[PDB]
Formats: sequence, structure tokens, C-alpha cells
Amino acid sequence: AVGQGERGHFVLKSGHTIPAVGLGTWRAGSDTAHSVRTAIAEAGYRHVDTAAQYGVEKEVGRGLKAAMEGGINRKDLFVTSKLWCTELAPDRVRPALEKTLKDLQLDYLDLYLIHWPFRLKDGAHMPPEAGEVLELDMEGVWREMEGLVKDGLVKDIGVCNYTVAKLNRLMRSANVPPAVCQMEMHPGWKNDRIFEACKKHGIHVTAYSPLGSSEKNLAHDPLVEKVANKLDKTPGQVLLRWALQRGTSVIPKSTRDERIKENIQVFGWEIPEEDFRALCGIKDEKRVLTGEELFVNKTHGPYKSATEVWDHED
Ligand SMILES: NC(=O)c1ccc[n+]([C@@H]2O[C@H](COP(=O)([O-])OP(=O)(O)OC[C@H]3O[C@@H](n4cnc5c(N)ncnc54)[C@H](OP(=O)(O)O)[C@@H]3O)[C@@H](O)[C@H]2O)c1
Repeated sequence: AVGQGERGHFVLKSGHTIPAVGLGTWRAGSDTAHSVRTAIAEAGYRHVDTAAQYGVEKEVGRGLKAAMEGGINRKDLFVTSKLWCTELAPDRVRPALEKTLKDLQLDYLDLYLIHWPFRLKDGAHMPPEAGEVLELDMEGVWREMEGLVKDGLVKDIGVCNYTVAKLNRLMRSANVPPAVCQMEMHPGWKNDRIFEACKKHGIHVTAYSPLGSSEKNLAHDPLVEKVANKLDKTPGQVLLRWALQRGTSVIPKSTRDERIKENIQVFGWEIPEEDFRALCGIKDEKRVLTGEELFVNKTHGPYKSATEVWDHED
């Protein structure tokens, strides 16, 4: 699905549109403001993805402000933030959003996501010590997030890093189902299982770490590079276009102006079926972001391995 032009977009269940390409901001650092302004004003991005836990929201805010002061309406932008683990209790949801909106210098978010489906204690360590991973009242948290929508502070709500079982648990109790499920997706980790479950429920999927992140960057993968040279495009452009053809929005992160400009030029051309199949053919070995260092305590639990974080669905 698409919108057409570099204004390509997907449609959420609420009728609101999400631009197909967004700017990621994890580890964007003290360049964040510049990258956000450049991406929006010069490269024509209309979607920014951030989070409180990234520590860059104030910077994103200054960037968004500068971009809008140059004659772009707030309505045209799509801003996503995320509710962190330590704030996953009903009475912490609203204060967390207000802080995010204040740092971003906004009055509403377009999308507010559960960052991870795990509650952490205040002052939790990495890895977490005994009793620092707490019990999650998912139903109560989600009810409060529905209230944010009702008040108009958030236009849509959703989740990240979910399993099929956790999705079913949420879908049982929810009045407003999740608009978006944001997941690690790239060649080498398709996660078709979660994608199919989201497709069934009409939930839109955003591919995070679409280039394999910093840790396992795929821009010098032999197969990706072969396709890139064949089509006269960059490896990044191929990786991102591959995702759009699967039907997921993408949020590639870069702090370099030229890469920011490149990453959105993924419309008006396609990856042929043979090349698409070859990239899908890369085996799903391992994920870059396991959540092990955030939630796994091997000795005391309650989560003693990475497979327990993903409900044994790998
Ligand atoms: N929900 C979650 O839990 C979650 C988890 C991970 C990520 N995310 C979100 O998704 C966004 C993207 O994921 P990610 O930041 O992990 O990684 P990514 O976008 O897959 O990869 C970014 C890395 O590739 C480089 N890069 C960017 N464009 C390139 C190109 N055209 N050619 C070659 N290299 C390129 C970047 O370096 P330079 O910056 O130096 O250009 C950076 O090192 C994050 O910023 C965040 O918004 C969410």
C-alpha cells in the first residue's frame, strides 16, 4: 500500500495516515535537532520516530519547531513517541505523556507506543537485579492509553516488541485495538509470524532497525550489494524498498545529511520479484535486539533467558 510520490503512506484503522518513511532518532545524539530539521525541510520527511528513553526528545522538539516555523503545518507531520518500562503502571501513563509532549514542544502525538511489554522498577539496572522486573498490568495501562486518545492528546496508540500471545491478550481486553505494532524487521529477521498476526487483526506494522541497526548493518551484505548494483541504487535504498514491498513502514536512522536524503528516495521504482525473493531467502538467524540486557536475570528471574522474553516463538 501507498499514497504516491514521496508522500507514500499507509492507512491506520482509525482512518489516519502514516508516512511510509520516517526518521529514526535512536543514538542520534547532539545532532538530533539538525537531522530532524534537515530531514523534514530539505528531504521532505513527514514522519519522525523517537522515544523518552532515547534521551533526545528535547532536541527532536527544537528540530520540529524549526521545521514548522519554515511553513510546514503540524497536521502534515507524523510524530511518534513511546512509553517507557518504568512508567507502565496506570497512574504513570499520563504524567509520562505530558513530559514527552513538553520536551517535544507539542500539544499532541500522532502515535504513542508501549516501548516494551515489561514493567521495570525505578532505578533498575542493566542487567536487571532480583525483583526489578515487575508484574505488568497490561490491561490497566492500555485503558489509560485509550483515555489519551479520548482526550485528544494522542491520535493513535500502539505497541512495540510484542509476541503473538501478548497481542491476543491485548486484543481480548482492548476497546481501541493497537493501530501500529513496531518490530525489528530486516533481511535476516523477517519475523513473518508477528507480521501475519498483525495482518489478520488489521494492525499496521512499522519496521524498526530496517538496515540491521549499527550492530549488524546490512549495507555491505554481498546479496544486498548485488541487487543494489543491478538496479543502480544504494544498498540502503534496496533494504528500505524491500520493506515497503512487504507492506511495512520504515524508520531508518541517520545523522548524515546525504544518507537522510538517500533513504527517502525509495518511490517510483521497484525491486523485481526474483531479487525480492532472494532477499526474503536470507535465513532468519538471530535478532539484533533481544531485550536480554533489559529484562533477563539468569539466576533469580522472573525472565531467565531471551526466549522467555519472546514467549518461545522464535
Ligand atoms: N521499538 C523499539 O524498541 C526500537 C528498537 C530499535 C530501533 N527503533 C527505532 O527505529 C529506528 C531505526 O533503527 P536503528 O536506529 O536501530 O537502525 P537502522 O535505521 O537499521 O540503521 C541505522 C544505522 O545504519 C547507518 N545508515 C543509515 N542510512 C544508511 C545508508 N543509506 N547506508 C549505509 N548506512 C546507513 C546509520 O549510521 P549514521 O547514523 O552514522 O548515518 C546507523 O549506524 C531507531 O532510530 C528507532 O527510532 C525502535
